[PDB]
Formats: sequence, C-alpha cells, structure tokens
Amino acid sequence: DIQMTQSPSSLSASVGDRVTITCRASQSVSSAVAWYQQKPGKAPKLLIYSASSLYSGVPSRFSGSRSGTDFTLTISSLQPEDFATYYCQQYKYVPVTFGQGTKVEIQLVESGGGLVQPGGSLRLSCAASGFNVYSSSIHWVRQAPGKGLEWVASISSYYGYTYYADSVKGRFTISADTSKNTAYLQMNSLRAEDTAVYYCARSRQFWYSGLDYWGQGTLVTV
Amino acid sequence: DIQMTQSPSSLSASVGDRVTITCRASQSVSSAVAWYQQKPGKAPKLLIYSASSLYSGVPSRFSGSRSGTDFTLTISSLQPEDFATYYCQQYKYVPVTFGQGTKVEIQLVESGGGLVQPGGSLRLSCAASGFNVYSSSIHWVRQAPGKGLEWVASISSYYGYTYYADSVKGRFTISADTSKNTAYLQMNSLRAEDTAVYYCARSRQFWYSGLDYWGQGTLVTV
Amino acid sequence: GFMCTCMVVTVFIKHNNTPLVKASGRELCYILLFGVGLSYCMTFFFIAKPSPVICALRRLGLGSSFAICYSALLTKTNCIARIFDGVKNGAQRPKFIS
Amino acid sequence: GTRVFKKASPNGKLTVYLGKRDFVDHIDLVDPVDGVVLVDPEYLKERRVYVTLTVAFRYGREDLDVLGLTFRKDLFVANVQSFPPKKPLTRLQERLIKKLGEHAYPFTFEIPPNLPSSVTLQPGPEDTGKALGVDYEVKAFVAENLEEKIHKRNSVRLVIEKVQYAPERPGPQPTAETTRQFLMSDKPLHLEASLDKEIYYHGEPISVNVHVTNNTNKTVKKIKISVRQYADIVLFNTAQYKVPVAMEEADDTVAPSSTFSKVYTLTPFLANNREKRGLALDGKLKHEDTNLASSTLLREGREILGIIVSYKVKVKLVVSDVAVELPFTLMHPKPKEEPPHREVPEN
Amino acid sequence: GTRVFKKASPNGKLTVYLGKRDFVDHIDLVDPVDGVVLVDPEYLKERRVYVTLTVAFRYGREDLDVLGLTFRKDLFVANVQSFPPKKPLTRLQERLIKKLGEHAYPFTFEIPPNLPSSVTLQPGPEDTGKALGVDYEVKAFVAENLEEKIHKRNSVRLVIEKVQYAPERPGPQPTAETTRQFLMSDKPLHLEASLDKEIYYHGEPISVNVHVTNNTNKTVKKIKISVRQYADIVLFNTAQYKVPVAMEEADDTVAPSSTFSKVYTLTPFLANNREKRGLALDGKLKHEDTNLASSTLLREGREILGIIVSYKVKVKLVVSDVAVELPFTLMHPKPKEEPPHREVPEN
Amino acid sequence: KNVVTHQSSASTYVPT
Ligand SMILES: CC(C)CCC[C@@H](C)[C@H]1CC[C@H]2[C@@H]3CC=C4C[C@@H](O)CC[C@]4(C)[C@H]3CC[C@]12C
Repeated sequence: DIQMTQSPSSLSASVGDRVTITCRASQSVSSAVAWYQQKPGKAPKLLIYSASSLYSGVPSRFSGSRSGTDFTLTISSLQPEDFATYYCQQYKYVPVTFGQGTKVEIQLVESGGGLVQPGGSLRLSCAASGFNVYSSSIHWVRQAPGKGLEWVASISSYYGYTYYADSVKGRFTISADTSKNTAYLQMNSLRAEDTAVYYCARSRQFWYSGLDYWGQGTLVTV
Repeated sequence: DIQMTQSPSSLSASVGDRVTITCRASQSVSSAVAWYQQKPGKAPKLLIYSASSLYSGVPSRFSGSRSGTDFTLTISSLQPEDFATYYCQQYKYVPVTFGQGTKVEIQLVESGGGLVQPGGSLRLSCAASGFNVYSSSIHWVRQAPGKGLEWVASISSYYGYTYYADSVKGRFTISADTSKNTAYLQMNSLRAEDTAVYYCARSRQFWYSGLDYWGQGTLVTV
Repeated sequence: GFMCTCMVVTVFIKHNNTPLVKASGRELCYILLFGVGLSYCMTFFFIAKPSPVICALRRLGLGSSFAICYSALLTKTNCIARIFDGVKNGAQRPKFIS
Repeated sequence: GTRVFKKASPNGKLTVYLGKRDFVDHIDLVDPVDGVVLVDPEYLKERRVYVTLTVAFRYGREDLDVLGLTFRKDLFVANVQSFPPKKPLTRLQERLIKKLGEHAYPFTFEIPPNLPSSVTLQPGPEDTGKALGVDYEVKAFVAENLEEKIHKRNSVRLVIEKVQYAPERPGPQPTAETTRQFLMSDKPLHLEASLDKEIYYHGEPISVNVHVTNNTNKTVKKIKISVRQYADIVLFNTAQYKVPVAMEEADDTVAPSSTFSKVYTLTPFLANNREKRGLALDGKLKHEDTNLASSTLLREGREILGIIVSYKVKVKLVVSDVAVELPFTLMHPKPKEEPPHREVPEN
Repeated sequence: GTRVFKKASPNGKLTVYLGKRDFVDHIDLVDPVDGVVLVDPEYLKERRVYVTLTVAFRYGREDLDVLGLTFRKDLFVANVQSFPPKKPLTRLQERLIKKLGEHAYPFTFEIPPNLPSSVTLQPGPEDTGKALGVDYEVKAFVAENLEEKIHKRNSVRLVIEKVQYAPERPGPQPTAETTRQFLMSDKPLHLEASLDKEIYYHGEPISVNVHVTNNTNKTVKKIKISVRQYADIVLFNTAQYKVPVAMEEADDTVAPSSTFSKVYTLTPFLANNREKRGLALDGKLKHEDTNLASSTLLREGREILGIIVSYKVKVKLVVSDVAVELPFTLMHPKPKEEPPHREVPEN
Repeated sequence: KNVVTHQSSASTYVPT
C-alpha cells in the first residue's frame, strides 16, 4: 500500500488569502493524484483530477501543481464558503487510500444504516441514477469519526474486476445489479472495527477521471 | 591493416648496459605481440613470443613487458654478440606486418633466386625438414634493402586457409605439397615492386607460438 | 488380434507427439499396423464359404498383407542400418529422409 | 505545465521523448508523431541515427495456429534521418530541444490517411508471442544506415496507438425493416427495429425498439437479439470474423395476425467476452486488456487496408427465420486530457 | 605479470573476471573454476547474487532436424552464492580482490571428475542456432534466489572450455592382427598392422605399417586405410556416429601365397572434413572452427556420460573382406602458456 | 523416459 502525507494538519487563514496544501506520496504515482473536498454533514466533492486538471462544476480559484513526488493545491482567494476539509488521493495503485486530510478554519443514494449488533452481517444498497454500471466503476469508501476517508471496495462491471482493501479483504462482497442498475455491499464482520459512514461513489469506467460523484451515505454504528 | 611504431630508430650503448625498446600498436592487440631479431647476412630469429614469454634457445637476458598498448623489450646486459636489428610483430590481426625496426651499434631451405626480367613470373621453392605442413603454418616474408621485414603470404594446410597482404593480393599463389612436404610460391608481377629477399618461415599450426623457424632465403633482383 | 491392432493404432495416434513415435517412424509404424490389420482381416477369409470371388480376395489379400508388413519392416531396418553405419565411405551425409 | 514520455535504452545514452502516447486522426488530417532523441557522442563514423515508424499487422487463427502459420505484414514503414550531419518544427519540439539541450535531435512523422487504427486481436491462453492485430511502433536505430542489422541494445522500441473518436455529427438513427412472404399462400410477416442513436460509447446501454406484425399461420417461438462484431481482414483475403459480444433470448410469443412492440437493453462488455479468442479490442501496449475495439470510421469515399471493425445489432425471429441487421458505431469519444492507455488502478 | 578475462553486462555494473579460459583436468583432479565478480550497490532487497556453472549438452542429427526434434540436457549444474550476506581462496583470487576492491566477491567451482570434455559437433549451413555438443558456461544472476526468471541484462554469460591433454605415458603402440579362413578348403589369409606410436597430436602425420600374407586362391584388389572417428553419445541412447576423417585407397595387389609389407602416411585435418556435418570438434566459443575433437581419455576404472570421442585406424582388404581396427589417441599436448581458443590471426 | 529436454568480452592486467 501507498500512504499519503498531507500538510499542514490544520490551517487557518483570512478570507481572500492564498492557501497552499502539500501532498507527499510514498513513491512515484505517475501524476495520478486527485484532490477532493468535503464539508461537515455533506458528501465529499471532487475538486482537482488528473495532475492539476480542473474539474467541471467548481470555481477556478482552486489550482494544482506537481513537483516530482510533491503535489501542491493552491487557493488564490479563500471564499467564505470555501472552508472545508481537503484530501489528497492517488488512484495509480491499489489501495486508493486518501491522504491525512487538512482542515481550513477562519445521482447516487445510499441506504442500509441503523443500529448494528457487535457481530453479524450488514447489507448496504446503492441506488444509481443517470448512468449505467457498465459505463462507470462503483466504489465504496468508509469514513470513521475523527478520521478521514478510506478506500474500501471497488467494482468494474465492464472488465468484471473487483478490488478490496487489505483490512477488509475476505469479508466484503460487492455486487452490481445491472438489471436493477444498483449496487449491493455485504459485510460479515464482528466488533466495531468498521464503525464508519459508507459513501457509494462512482468514477469513469475507462479513463478513471476521479471519483466525481459521491453518494449521500448512511450512518453505521456497531 | 595495423602499423607498428618502433622506437628508437637507432640505438647505441656500451657493452653490458640495459637497453629498452618500445613498440606502439595502432589499436589493441590482446597482447599478441612478438619480438624478433636478425643479424646482417643471417635469417631472423625469434626472441620473445606471446606477451613476454621467453622462447627456448635464447639467452635469458632479453625480457618483455606490456603496459596497455605499449610493449617494452629490455636487455639487462648488452653482450658483444647481441648487436642485431630488432623488430616488433603483431599476429593478432592480418596483416601481420612487422614494426619499423631498431638498430643496435657499439630446417627450412629457400631457393628460386637469380636475375629477374622486369615483367614475368617467379617461382620460389621452400624445402621443409623436421615437420609436416599440417602441423605448422607456412609463411613467406619479404625484406627489401633499406627496410625491414614485411609479411606477405600465409598458408595453413590443416584449416585450408590462405592469406595475402593487400599490396600482394591477386598476384601471389602459395601452395603446400604435402606428399613432397614442401612449399611453392608463384608471383606473376612486373617492374621492381617486389625486389626483396624472401624468407620461408614457419609457425605453430594451432596456438601460433610466433615464427620460430625462418628460412635462409635467396636474393631476388629485378 | 484386431482388437490389439486397433488399440495400438489408437495409442500411437493419441501419442503422436511423443519423441518415441517420431523417432521410430510414424509412416512406417502406421503402414505396418495397417498391414497387421489386413492380416487379421484376411485370417477369416479362408474360414468362410469358398467362392471364386472369395478365393481371389483371400489370395490377393494374403499376398498384399505379407508384402506390406515385410516391406515396412525392410524400410524400418534400412533406416536403422543407415543411422547405425554413420557417415559412409566417400560420403558426408547419408541420412535417410523419413 | 506539460510532461512527456521517455524511453531509455538498456545500454548507452539513447533516450526517446514523445509528447503523447496517442496519435489520433481526423480523417482529413492525422496528428503527427513528433518527438526528440538524446544520443551521447559515443560514435566516430556512425554519425547517422534513424527513426522508423512501423504499422505492423499480424494475424493468427486457431486452425492456422494448430497448422503452424501466422500471417505477418508491414502496412506502412517510414524512415527518417534524425541527425542532419525544411522539416518545420513544433512548439513542443522546440521546448524539448530547449530543456534537453543541443543534442536533442527532433523527428516528425506525418501518418498518411486511409490507415487502420491500432486494434489488437484478443489472444488465447495458448498464444504467448506478439499480440495479434495492427500495432504502431517507433524504433530508433543508432547504426550506419539500414544495411547494418538491428541491435536490441541500440534500438529503442516504443509502442504508440493511433485511434479514432466519435464524429461530431451523430448521424441518422438506424431503422431496419424486413417483410417476408411465407410459402403458405401470401401471408406477410413484418419485422422492424430501431436504435436510440447511431453513435454509441463503450459501456453505454443500447436500447433497441423491436416491432413485429404477424400475418401468417405460425407463431414466433423466441426472439434472439445480439450484438455482432465483424472484423474484416483485407490482407491475405482472410474470411470475415463474426463474434456475438452480447446476446438476449426472449421466449415471448406473438400471436398470428397481431402486433407486438417491445424494447430491449443490451450492454456489451469485455467480462463476458474475455474467453472469446480472436476478438478485436483496442490497442494494447503491455497487455492491459483494453476495452473492445472502437468501430473504425470509413469516411473516405473506402480502402482495403488493415483490419476494419464494425458492430451490428442482429434481430432474429424463428417461426425458416427472419433476420435483420442494424449497423451502429461503438467508438470512444474525445477524452478530456489524454487516454491513459493502461489500467488506471494498477493493482 | 598476470592478466585475466573480463566479461561485462550490457547494463549496470556487473563484471566477471576469470583467470583463464581453459579449465583442464588430470583425471584424479580437475582445475577449479576460480573467478571474481564486481557488482555495484544498486540493490535494496535483492542482496543475493548467484553463479551457475552449467555443462549443457545439445544434440541434433540431419534426420532429427528434418523431423523437428533436437535433444538437450544439463549434465551438471552447480550453483554458488557469491555474496555472503570456509570456502578457501587462492592467490589469484586474493590478487583480484586486492586490485578490484572490496566489492570483488569470489566464486570457486570444483568440477567433479568423470565429466565429458568440451566437444562441439560441427554444424551444417542449415543449422544456425546453438552449437551442438557439450558446452560449459558460467552465468551470473543478480536476482533474489532462483525463483525469479533469468534476465539477459543482469545475467553474465561466459563460455569456458574443459579439455584434456595427452598423458605422460605414451602407452604401448597399437599392433592388430587378423587371420581369416576362406570357404575354399583351409586357406588362411593373414593381415597385421602397427602404428608408430599410441599418442598422436593434431596435425601430426600418422605412419601405419601394414603387412599382408596371402595363402588363398584370390588376389587382393585394393587396400583401404582410413581414420575413423567415433562419437559415442551416452545420453538418449543415440546411435554411434562414425565418420572417416581421412582415407587412402591403394590399387596394389598381393599375389597368393606371398608376403607384402608397406608403410602408409595419413594426416587427418579439418580442411577435407569441413563439409562433414555432425563431426565432433574441439570446444568453441564464438564459432572459431577449432581443430578436431581431442580423443577423451577414460582412465577411470568408465562412465556413460556426455560425448565420448575416439579415433581408430581401419584397414580393409577386399578379395568377403578382411577388416582390422587399431585404436589411437588424437589429443593435444599441454600448451606452454595457454590455449588462445581462437584463430590467432583474426583476419 | 521418452523425453527430449530434462556487451563484449574484455581483458585487464592484474599486477602480482
Ligand atoms: C474389411 C473388413 C473391415 C470388413 C469386411 C470383412 C468381413 C466382415 C466380411 C469379409 C467377407 C465376408 C463374407 C463373404 C461372403 C459370405 C457368404 C454369404 O452367403 C454370407 C456372408 C459371408 C460369409 C460374408 C460374411 C462377412 C465377411 C466375412
């Protein structure tokens, strides 16, 4: 696995200033590094994808740069609404675990949450709208309280490929119902090792233009 | 072809002194450099063969050394009878032309000499005793007045190989009569381009331990 | 005998890729096996009701089967002798093309 | 900020830098293969370096592989003297020269039109040699002209892909009809089929509207709707390769003298067709198992060269049979940045 | 003054230095293959380098080549861990360590006895692959143990030759006699042959004294005296290869009830036998076309391994026929300095 | 038992 280091741990700046966030990879990533952002109580949204290529639907204030292994995210003006938690992700290699996550201070539907017994099986349903399972890759990413996002599962129906993280291998089953055009996640586990909120995101099937769309997610408590 | 440079051009030293002669090759020779000596009115005799390996039948005063491309012949004591013309030869590549030749100052039988017309054919006979044509390689080397030896022809009966110099190619034919155990050289030429004394020498057939035995030779005048 | 001959034929056909079959001579072994099968067929030509057609068939088949078997044996032993003798006197490559 | 791809020799200093790994074409014009080479002054008499663009074409079938023959040909070989011991340059080439240094020798190839796109036939487990299909390669030789033999150490081999994208104009939607007269008197059976669009992207669903009018004395048993992929091989007069990449069989029946309209969804993908040997797929570099071959566009007014890949939705009704074909294009659109040409998640 | 032979990898810094290119044997003992390797500290986890001595054996005949099979086997493979992340060294190895530096890792192989000498079968114009015969090779692998595949760039391949020389004792001279009784009553024909010596050097003349006593009713037409070379192939049960490397036919006749003694000179050489495919010759490195294979000495009290080469003078008299064989050894003597193992005049 | 299979060189001077 490749661990991403994100700096600074916590950043505070005035409105309209320029903020620089650094991301360091364990080894070479062939510039396959994306930058995401999430707001409290909201699903993460992609900001930068594929080596400083701005994604459609976000303001042009955000910019990217790459110096060797290092990646830099620059914000020229700190908008009042641009106060979110930023993450650095690398999808060149599996696992696709995100970065540490920096904090700034002054359709897909997920279901299957609720109270969970200490040991048992859980089912998560992801309703997908506007796209087909063969035209996209469906990923499931968990986020625990007090920590950032962590890649868990990935399914590509076009190539028939499945990928799971080392900490979740052997207990996670991801399936794509093409006729129903939905996703199912089965997790037979024990204790509170997976007490996290699960987001059902999607990525481009072939060129993998980042995790553009993220599901709302549901709270899972053991 | 590879040209050998021999220094000094002329050397004079007292009896009993140490004399050093240097030989420089055009390129790398893989230490396949021999040192010969000849006296006036006498056939040349091999002194050193195969990268400073002393040949049997000569005094131990002569010694050899190799420094990269350079080769050094050292005489610890200049004996009164050790006043001869020394030559540096390389047999790694064809042609096997000798060096410039340095001067020091204070069985095989050849026949077929005599007066030669300006343009015509000449035959040289080499009677060989004590060895077979298949157990040795027979070479013919010409020496012109005012100049050193020059390799001309080579025949190897065991491998059936023949070699001639560029200046003599197309006009020199060398044959080995195994039944008669002799050598024949036919030269159809013109003018005095080959007015030189021809020596019929021999070398080891397989490992080529230098031109150990040299024929007496006969004078050829155009 | 016919069962054994067909079993050997099937074994050689299935194991045609083994070095042993190739070195022994695929063509010669196949024609020898065909001659053996012809002999096992001609076995019962004599044991039947004799008719001029059957008489001619039995004589011709017996002659042909013996000729095929022993000519295949001659070809096999000639290839073996050529290989064993090595390079012949005055020649360089006397190998027999299979 | 711009980056290029560098290929280095195992020995010596011979590095080839290329701006992009995909050289697309627009029918009228083809994007030129522009690159630079750095070679150390390690030569005395061999002051000539050559760059060769080769559009190699290899083919092998199961019966041919068993027999022991595999077709191979060079569709187009172009040689350019990189070292000039005329030829306008580009901004990328000038930047490469400035960054690399004086030794950066440029080379530009203008790929002629009417050439097949980089499509590789899917090889089976038995096949372990060179990929079957049309492969574009750039080879750098540091030797005295082409007389000398090719040396692996000196030559730099880099695989490039020439691909086409979906046209700007979607084109008229397919609409195919067929009326058949049965032998029992004059009883016509009508079949019609239509597509949502003409241009289709890989992985996108395909919606086919099929309407059947039965005026006969027989009832249709089953309806088979398939997505046939055809690989015309112009060279060597090879027979057309037809492969069903997706199929759907419906047991619904249509009563005689009645109408029945329905919609069917077919989504071709490689997971189900991974076991189909000889299937044409997109260009490959190091066996990445790319998507299905994008249907080449013969906009030229049409040459018999290379491998021509096409897709047709075939609808067949039994009770002989009535078969209809609707051609459609399954081609990738223009990517935003670049095609990665590899599995983006490597592991 | 001493020099060694260095083989360098195409890439990286992996250089193998060996003191001599010929590793001879004295039946009781074999000269050890002692060498050193310089490897740059370019590894992080693969801190193991291996040296493999392989006595490969390949064979192919004309009929087998036409059919499509060529025998291949590894007579002896020895693996030594050159890098120790016991084993006494030699003076040459210590000097190599001192001159090369600390990175010089030694490796010593003790070749076991009863192994075939480096003899290569002469290949015809059709054959263009690996040389047929027994070849000794040293291969250096810079990889994690033997589990990883062999890489051409990392591995260093150097061909070494293991040869035997003429024994100190010449041995008794051959003397072969044969008396044959004709079918016509009891009429004995006597033939005897003798050699000048038993040990013969390559290219040296061979003198055979042949004496015939005719007490019969027939006259001998011609006498054929040949030098047969036999190549026993122990592996794969291959048939013995017999080839006349030199021959002489005499039309002289011997009257009945009379004696006739004569001497014949036969000098085997490669020029006349250059067209004999499959002939066994001395070990080769880069197709130098070495001399004839030196007759191996089976002084051991005699194992079926590798290729056993022998020479026999055969005398045949016709009018059936009377044939006699005199074995003799055609082996090189001990060279003064070293065998060059190549054409000393390169051009 | 019925089976079939089962840079350039250089030199240097090392002082004694
Ligand atoms: C060539 C092989 C494989 C097939 C044919 C061989 C056998 C089946 C044939 C060859 C000759 C045949 C016989 C020829 C004539 C007759 C006489 C008739 O009144 C009854 C059947 C009978 C007795 C036949 C029985 C079958 C037979 C023995």
